[PDB]
Amino acid sequence: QSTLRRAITAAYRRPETECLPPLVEAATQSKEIRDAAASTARKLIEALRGKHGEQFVTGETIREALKRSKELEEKGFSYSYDMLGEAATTAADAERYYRDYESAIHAIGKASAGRGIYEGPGISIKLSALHPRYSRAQAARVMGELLPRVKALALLAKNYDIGLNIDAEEADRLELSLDLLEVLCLDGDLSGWNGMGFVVQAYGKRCPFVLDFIIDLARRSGRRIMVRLVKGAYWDAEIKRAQLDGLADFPVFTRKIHTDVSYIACAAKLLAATDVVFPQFATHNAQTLAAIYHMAGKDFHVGKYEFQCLHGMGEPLYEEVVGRGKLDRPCRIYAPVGTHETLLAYLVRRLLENGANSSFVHRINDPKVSIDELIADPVEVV
Amino acid sequence: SRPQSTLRRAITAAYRRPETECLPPLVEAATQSKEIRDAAASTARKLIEALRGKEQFVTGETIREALKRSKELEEKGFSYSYDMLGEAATTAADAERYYRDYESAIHAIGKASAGRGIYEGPGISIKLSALHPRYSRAQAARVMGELLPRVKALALLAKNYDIGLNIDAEEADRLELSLDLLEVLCLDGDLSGWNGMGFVVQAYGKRCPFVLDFIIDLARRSGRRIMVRLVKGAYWDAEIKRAQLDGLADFPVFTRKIHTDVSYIACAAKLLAATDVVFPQFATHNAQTLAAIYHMAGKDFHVGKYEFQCLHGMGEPLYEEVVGRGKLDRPCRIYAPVGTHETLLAYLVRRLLENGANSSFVHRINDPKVSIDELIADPVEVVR
Ligand SMILES: Cc1cc2c(cc1C)N(CCC=O)c1c([nH]c(=O)[nH]c1=O)N2C[C@H](O)[C@H](O)[C@H](O)COP(=O)(O)OP(=O)(O)OC[C@H]1O[C@@H](n2cnc3c(N)ncnc32)[C@H](O)[C@@H]1O
Ligand SMILES: Cc1cc2c(cc1C)N(CCC=O)c1c([nH]c(=O)[nH]c1=O)N2C[C@H](O)[C@H](O)[C@H](O)COP(=O)(O)OP(=O)(O)OC[C@H]1O[C@@H](n2cnc3c(N)ncnc32)[C@H](O)[C@@H]1O
Repeated sequence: QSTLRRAITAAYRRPETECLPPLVEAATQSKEIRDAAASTARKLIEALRGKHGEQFVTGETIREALKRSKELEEKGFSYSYDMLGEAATTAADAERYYRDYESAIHAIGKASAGRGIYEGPGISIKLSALHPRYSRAQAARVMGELLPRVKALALLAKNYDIGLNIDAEEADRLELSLDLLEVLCLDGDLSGWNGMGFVVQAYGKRCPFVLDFIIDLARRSGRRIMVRLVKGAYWDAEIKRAQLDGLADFPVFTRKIHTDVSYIACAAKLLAATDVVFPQFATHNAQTLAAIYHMAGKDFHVGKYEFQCLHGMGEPLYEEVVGRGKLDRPCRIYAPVGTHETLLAYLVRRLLENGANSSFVHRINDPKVSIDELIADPVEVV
Repeated sequence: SRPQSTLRRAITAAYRRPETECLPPLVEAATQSKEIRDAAASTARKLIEALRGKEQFVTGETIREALKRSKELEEKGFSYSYDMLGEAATTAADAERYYRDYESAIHAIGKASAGRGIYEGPGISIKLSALHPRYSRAQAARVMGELLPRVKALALLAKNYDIGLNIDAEEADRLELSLDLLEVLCLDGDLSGWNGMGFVVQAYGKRCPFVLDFIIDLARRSGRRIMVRLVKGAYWDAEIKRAQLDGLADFPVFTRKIHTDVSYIACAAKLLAATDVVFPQFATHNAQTLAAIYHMAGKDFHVGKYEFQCLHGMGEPLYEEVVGRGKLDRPCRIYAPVGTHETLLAYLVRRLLENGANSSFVHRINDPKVSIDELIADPVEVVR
């Protein structure tokens, strides 16, 4: 319990109208940056509009996925591999997912061949795959059996010097996963390894306060935490859970423009802290990308920050970003690995993403949507 | 005793009966002779070899557009049931809006029907969750008393045009209320002389055969020939998750996919023996299921005896090998969603969970590791 942790708990269901003023202020950029980002975003979108579930899986096995990664790695992309599987319901399921993560780390770490955590591939895990009652069991007990398993995987990732990222899932599990992150970052057995990563979801009202906590945790622990900033994949489920809960105040925003403002405000916070964290800006939205690209300034080196995208979704955009003929910024591809069976839940989230009229990836193909609208700055519209 | 005490008690008794206890009667009723099994395998092989030979889910943004796009397949012998996309109304104004959409749709469908009747002409499908703002949460007394006048009014309009009006099936915990509503409507004298009322029953539910017993007996005492759409069920993943959260030791649906297949065939046998008082509507995209029912029904057929059904954008390739004199000479009604993205997502997700699952026929037909031998195998032989 600390002041920084208390700010997280207090924001859980803070009224949406009270959350926004600090985010609007933090997301307000200078005119020069807004004009430059509008220019870059227009160029990216004009390139995109000149362009156009097997498409979402990189390979059935990690051996297959590693082989298919060589082409894009020489173009300037990196990878984070996702062994598909989540929401384990039995001990045997959780055990199989653990062994899949373990064998993937060995294969990825050997494939990395000393490239390190920024140039080389990493892995992403879901805590719900590793505990059989993750969402339906008491938080303290879950962390007690979960911690040995995650620490063991982190130690393997440290052995090979690869990244290991904890994906973010439902809002009611943020606190648990955050407690696990702190324990690992203070664990002396993992010293000297900067590969521990953590996702934060900008559609959550707690997002800026989680980031404050993580930035301070990195500074005091000496671990350069990899922080993947996403908007959030579970919006429809969080709304439906909240409506059943009968609460007037949800843990997430209810207007897409509020999430957009929150993302930019949180990106500003992360870019001001690149000494102690490694920001990873996961988005397919060209306006969001352009804003962050200019927010970050003229100084860049590999390891300062990176972009990220999903396999099968982000390559048309990020082919206009990676490489010396483009923006010369790196992008890490999130790469699902597994069978069609384990793919289903991920596919459903991709459908809610790709099929929503509010999504950038749908609007880019919508004849009713002008380029002028696609490059609108969310602060100026909110 | 209470009215229909025995039949109603049998439904309640099955609600969460152990799965192993549910299956033996279903396996017996779903067992067919070797000769019929041989003929059905031949038909299913033909259908699949035809199939493996050769936005997509919405028929139009408005009912007028959807009706225009229906002419081509109706000329071939298909019929339609239109689904104005919308469900799980959260406000009272949302429910009134959905009501007015159904009302306007019935007028348009009824005009387009132009007197073709409930079997050859188009009909409509409704969801009760669209018509009450707290359908899943509110007490049954309140839900019934506000929903019943709305559904009666829509049924009266359907009667006035002589079109079908089907109540779709949703979550398992809504079955009891929807069935009580069906009974009150079938006994309502204001709807007399119209056989267009329809009702969906989900064969992945343990209650399915006992619900069918109740519906067949209701048809006998009401004088209505009830249209019964037999489906396997669209909410399987959600029911499993809900039952786990609810702390249940036994679920209201089957957990082995072939058990649902056996349940479906057993319930088709029950419906096919009652075509005097119900109109069976066999909704499936599975060519093995279709072939089994086609042969179970025997050689005598006329339009109005029974029909098949399929979803727009999923079933037309299969049923183009079924409709028509040169094929199987059996009709098929296409379920036709009408709307925009503001109501499409929830349908898409149920469709993706259907199309994306390793166990689904529509996925297995495209799976190189699944032989035609396995696709035509009778599931009843696997469990017998
Ligand atoms: C690119 C990426 C995304 C995600 C993950 C990694 C990478 C590299 N990651 C792992 C995969 C898990 O699904 C991850 C994600 N989400 C999450 O909660 N935890 C994780 O660990 N990833 C998905 C990500 O959150 C996001 O959904 C997508 O990238 C799309 O967002 P993007 O910035 O590309 O696109 P926009 O279209 O500008 O935004 C879409 C998002 O907007 C939000 N939304 C939509 N309607 C809203 C309303 N009415 N109110 C509030 N917010 C709304 C949603 O978040 C929507 O996704
Ligand atoms: C064709 C059709 C389908 C449905 C409806 C109308 C028509 C014309 N109808 C309205 C649309 C609603 O979404 C309807 C449906 N479902 C429902 O519960 N209520 C309704 O009012 N419709 C969908 C239908 O139930 C079904 O999902 C599909 O047609 C697919 O079934 P089909 O016979 O095509 O395919 P099969 O692949 O042989 O079987 C798939 C089904 O098997 C069940 N399943 C999946 N996993 C299972 C496990 N582990 N145990 C037990 N059962 C399992 C599911 O029912 C799955 O759909």
